[PDB]
Amino acid sequence: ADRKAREAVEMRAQVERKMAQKEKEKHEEKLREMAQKARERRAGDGEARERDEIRHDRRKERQHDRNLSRAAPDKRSKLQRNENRDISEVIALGVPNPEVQYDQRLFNQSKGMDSGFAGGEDEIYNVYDQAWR
Amino acid sequence: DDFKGRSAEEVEEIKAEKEAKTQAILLEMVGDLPDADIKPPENVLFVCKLNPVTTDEDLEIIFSRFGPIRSCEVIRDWKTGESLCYAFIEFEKEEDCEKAFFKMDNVLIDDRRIHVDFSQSVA
Amino acid sequence: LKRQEAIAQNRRLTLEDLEDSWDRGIPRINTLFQKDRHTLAYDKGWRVRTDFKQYQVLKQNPFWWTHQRHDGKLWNLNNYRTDMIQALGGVEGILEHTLFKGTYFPTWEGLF
Amino acid sequence: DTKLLILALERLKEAYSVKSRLNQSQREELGLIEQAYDNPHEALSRIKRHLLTQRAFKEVGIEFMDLYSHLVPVYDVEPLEKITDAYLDQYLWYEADKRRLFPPWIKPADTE
Amino acid sequence: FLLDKAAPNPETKPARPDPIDMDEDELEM
Amino acid sequence: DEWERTERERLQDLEERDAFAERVRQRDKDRTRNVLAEEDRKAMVPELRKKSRREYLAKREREKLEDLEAELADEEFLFGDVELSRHERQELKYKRRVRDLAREYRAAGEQEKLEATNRYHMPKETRPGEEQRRWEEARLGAASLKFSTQAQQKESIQAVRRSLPVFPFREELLAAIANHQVLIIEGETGSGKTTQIPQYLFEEGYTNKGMKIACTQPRRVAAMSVAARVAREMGVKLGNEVGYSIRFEDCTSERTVLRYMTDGMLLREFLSEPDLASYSVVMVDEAHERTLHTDILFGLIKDVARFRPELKVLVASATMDTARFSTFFDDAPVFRIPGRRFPVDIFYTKAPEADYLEACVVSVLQIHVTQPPGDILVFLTGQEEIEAACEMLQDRCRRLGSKIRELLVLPIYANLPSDMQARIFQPTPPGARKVVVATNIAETSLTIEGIIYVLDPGFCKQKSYNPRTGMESLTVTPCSKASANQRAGRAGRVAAGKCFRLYTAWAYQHELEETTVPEIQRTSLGNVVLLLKSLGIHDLMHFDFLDPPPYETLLLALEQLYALGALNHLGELTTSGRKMAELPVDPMLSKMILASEKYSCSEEILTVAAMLSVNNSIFYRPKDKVVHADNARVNFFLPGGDHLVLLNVYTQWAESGYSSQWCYENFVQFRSMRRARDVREQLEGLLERVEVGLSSCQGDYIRVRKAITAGYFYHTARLTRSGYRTVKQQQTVFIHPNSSLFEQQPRWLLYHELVLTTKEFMRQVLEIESSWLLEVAPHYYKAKEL
Amino acid sequence: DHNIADYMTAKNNVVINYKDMNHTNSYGIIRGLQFASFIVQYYGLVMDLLVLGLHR
RNA sequence: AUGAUGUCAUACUUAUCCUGUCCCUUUUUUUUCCA
Repeated sequence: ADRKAREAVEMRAQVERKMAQKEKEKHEEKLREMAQKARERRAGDGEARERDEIRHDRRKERQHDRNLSRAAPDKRSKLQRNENRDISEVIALGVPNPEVQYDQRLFNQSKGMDSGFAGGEDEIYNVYDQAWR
Repeated sequence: DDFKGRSAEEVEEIKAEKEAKTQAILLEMVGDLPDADIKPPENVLFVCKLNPVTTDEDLEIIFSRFGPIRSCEVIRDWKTGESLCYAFIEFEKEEDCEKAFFKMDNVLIDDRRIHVDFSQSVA
Repeated sequence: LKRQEAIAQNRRLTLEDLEDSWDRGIPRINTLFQKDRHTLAYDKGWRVRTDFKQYQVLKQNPFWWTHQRHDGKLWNLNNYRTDMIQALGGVEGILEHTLFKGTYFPTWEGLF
Repeated sequence: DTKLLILALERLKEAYSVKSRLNQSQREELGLIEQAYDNPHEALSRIKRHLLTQRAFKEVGIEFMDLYSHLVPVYDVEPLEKITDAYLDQYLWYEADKRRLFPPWIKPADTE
Repeated sequence: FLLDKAAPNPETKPARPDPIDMDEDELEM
Repeated sequence: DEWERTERERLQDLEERDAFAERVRQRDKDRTRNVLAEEDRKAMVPELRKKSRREYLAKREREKLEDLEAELADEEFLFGDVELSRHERQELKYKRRVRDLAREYRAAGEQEKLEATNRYHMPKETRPGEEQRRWEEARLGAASLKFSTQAQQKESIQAVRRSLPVFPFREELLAAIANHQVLIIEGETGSGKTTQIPQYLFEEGYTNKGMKIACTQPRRVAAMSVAARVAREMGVKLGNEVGYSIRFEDCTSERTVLRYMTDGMLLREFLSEPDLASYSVVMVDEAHERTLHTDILFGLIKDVARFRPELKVLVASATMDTARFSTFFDDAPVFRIPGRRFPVDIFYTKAPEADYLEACVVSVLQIHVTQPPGDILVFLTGQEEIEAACEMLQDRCRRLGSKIRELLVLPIYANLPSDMQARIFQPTPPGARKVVVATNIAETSLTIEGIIYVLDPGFCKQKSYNPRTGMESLTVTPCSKASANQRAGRAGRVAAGKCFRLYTAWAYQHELEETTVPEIQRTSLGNVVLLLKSLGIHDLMHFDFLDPPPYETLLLALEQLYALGALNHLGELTTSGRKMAELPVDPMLSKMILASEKYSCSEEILTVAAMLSVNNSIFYRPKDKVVHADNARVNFFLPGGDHLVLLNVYTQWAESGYSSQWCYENFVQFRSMRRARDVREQLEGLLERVEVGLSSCQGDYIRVRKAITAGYFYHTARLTRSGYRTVKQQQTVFIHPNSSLFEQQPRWLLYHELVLTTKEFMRQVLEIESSWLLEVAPHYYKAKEL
Repeated sequence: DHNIADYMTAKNNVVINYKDMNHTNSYGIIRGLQFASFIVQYYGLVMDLLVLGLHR
């Protein structure tokens, strides 16, 4: 019975796997449609100068990235990525905002990991938990 | 199944078939090519690491050694005209493409060890 | 809701929103803030376990049903002592039944 | 692994809270618990070695707890294996609760 | 062992033999 | 002078380096022999097309990666504001939607991957810091019951500018420096000394002639801060014109007028440009810093100022060290800037103190309970003391409950987790008081506004190296006069503050030294001796010092560099000497890396080298998770020595894909790990220079231990039945408890550190063979001694 | 894992001893083990399924 | 007939001891054909 069940599990699994596979191929072909119509809706007065600026910045970007990749095998990876993580660095760069937290008078007023119920023993005086006076 | 249950070799080969298909559809996604992955004329070398001092003339000379060239096109920064430090070169034979490649790989011209690759250009 | 809005306001929940509701609720609110939240987040199935402890130890646990670290502390009997004293007569009515005055101790606040 | 081990060892200590007249064998168990509380990686190495290789164990003791209207059997296992079992217990209940083995009707649950 | 050819607890182990000089306590016992 | 012969030797070195690399290139092109039918081609042409296809797919989605990045990168600073037209707008929606389309078209594949491996697979017999939000829905799950203005920016900048203590002093001092080449500029904090002075000099036209203006700082991140604010004033991009260059971080381009750097960065610019020809101004900040590099650059630039008159030397500092400053720099005029924002009320204890820790405790107790609003800064010596302090304060917190209000105790030192360092920088929560227990690191480069009180125990952990025996002891020492002076001056920056000294006016005015021992005296100087031997100073005795070292320490230094072989039997540089000299680390490590080539343990020695670079802060050891940390540390403990333990930890971290939460889970400081990684790749960036070939020990830890042997043979100890005792000196050492062998106690041990804490100690030790010592140094280690 | 399953089920099969009587467990379950909660609740899960049916 | 050699435990001496391993401040350093 265990062999029979193992086989039936495996084959049902690959059945549904392939079905969902074809579902994703449909999804991505409609994404094909979406992308073609994206560039189509794209193709058809700060636009001229900001555009020369596009080619400006992107072109010296490709120049600097080319020659970075060239001088050191990847100093594009020595320069660009490592620039953008360390602490006092980010504090210096003015970067803004690089979960609930609350008052700490609350915490640690109580300490322990075991229930005070003695583990079933009863003969110890644990009725009140604050001295009388 | 059985597009997986044959090997690991051709499984990963079929994985390359897909990732190929998706990267193709992905370039057509971002809207570059009109026709979907026309297989490229094997008759051009994309030769990079080029020098901003080497122009279509000297490329034509040095790549005329191995075959009849059809043309020499260094893609231009349009409104500056200075070399992009890569190039395409267009032959007449596939035999010319391979005969130029298998000797011109990693070779020094103008104190730069340039690269030769076949043209994957769909342009 | 005060927590979510204190994320929205991104202010800090202060002791004033949580001292009216300090011993109320069933876990208990004073469990959120105990010392060992960090190694008690990994104790699962503790209720079944205290149930099955009856087949391992030769004694009977009258609180088989609960755990003080996980459930809070679900009773407080500190007014019982006070009102027991007021009903027996007060410390004076209570100590006239004793050998207190034969000790000549000046007053009963020092007894130990 | 150390959180699961700390929980196991605290649970095992909870028996001798009283620190009574106990015996030789509980003395020996407390010794094992303390030396595993000090050096928690020889402990865990032993534990996983056991879980991997051992399949013939020592003998268990039985005795009865007299509740005057029925009796309860109480089983007495040896210390080394009690530690291995306590850790296995914690690990199984933790994982079972994370993968959601038990549907919501199996009810001595930790939620109420 | 059979499964691998085809592929503590000290009660079970034999007894370490006697030394040349038996440690004093071994003798008084 | 000596500057010029140094220069001489340096340019000779540069041409020799160029020719050396050229010879290497031609050599290796010689060594690699470039040896470079119909159905043959008809067979392989399909296969070269296969690789063409595949590497083209990688390269193709790589250029899609390029423009993928580029669309959002360019549209960031153009679109959101400007009045632009049909074309580029259309292209914005295109790139937006189309990159989203690609993202979702790969997300589809990823989704199907994960949901198709999600399922049940019958078992097979075959022989981020939120566990207080994993414990906050457990309760809420248990407790549920259901059934232009940019012009305004610049005007504001200039308006505050006008209120600097140097802004009225503008033109008089500019003319002052126009007169005299050497200018002492004495000025206190906040004056604008670091920000406005280079702005002025930009305004003066000292930048024309293609010139630059150097501003050096003793600390990288302080350089970054100063640069950021000066660029903010400059209204430009920080990095093109106003730029900084420090280790691993270039933020300069060829527009650079104002180049900020560290003192070592300027030293290494003396590795590239001896006469500083493109810089018209070198502005050295807070030179009182007493840095090795500070007193090297002082002499070098003094010689430059003698040999380059139109060069501009401006060295500004905070304190009264201007006497000797001018004296060495031949009596420069001293331009006084008055800068001191707000008055500081400094109090003295009525008598001396006995247990100054409890005095600290009860002082902050009373200050908190009785004072009106305002933050608290309090100095202690360091980490152990500091957590004991916070222990005491939080104990009092617990005991006195709501009879007090919220006392956010915040400890701070250098090696504690960086998130918890950032912890203190939050603006104070209303109603609560913010009390920071600090080390003297918060004396300099940490400006936490709101501090209105500060208390000084009059002490500090000063290093003291008496070469006598090679003893480097971080000892307790009553703090300098200037030290306490600015420990007072750390306050007042926003309001009238107070500074309570734990000692009397008597002990202060009477028993106080002016300035801490100029480090050249106290420190061990191996790297700087090797460095001035790298520039070619043969006679290092009559060298232009400001404070000369004692002859003894340089004696033992030279004997050390000779012993490791960097000097010949008369004391000048070997080829090894110079190549090890370029490496910016002490020669111990550099010679061990030299040995890694011989033993074929390249990568391993690289990684160990990178590990000891930052080591002191690898492992976190919290008090609230002691046992989990001890165990996550005992996990890695491998046999052979803790150096290869560090090797293994880095191996496992890089194994993870350089993950932070890896180090979080395994109780390792990410800062140290990350910096060790970048320093390792920097050593690999110099790796071809020093002629090192990349090979691995192939799991042969014998080679790696022997390379460590060749590197640290001086750093060895042997068993004696009265404890562990040195090999050479036979003075008694002890085993660091944090050592991976601390109780294994080898007979023959190698070490790396030498301190004498409460007991004499050595850190990060390894078990050695004494035979490898004769294998390595038979001329220094002979058999008779082992 | 088959390793833990084998441990857990090879552990219920032990010798049970009172003053001088000894026998071997071979059939039922020893509830004085520490994972006996898990065995009891999982087996009871199988029986919940028999009583309700997989659909309900 | 008594040698030294010993990793032998036991016996014994000195009104011979009750006399015990814990944990580091600050911080800077030039880089080279990509393909």
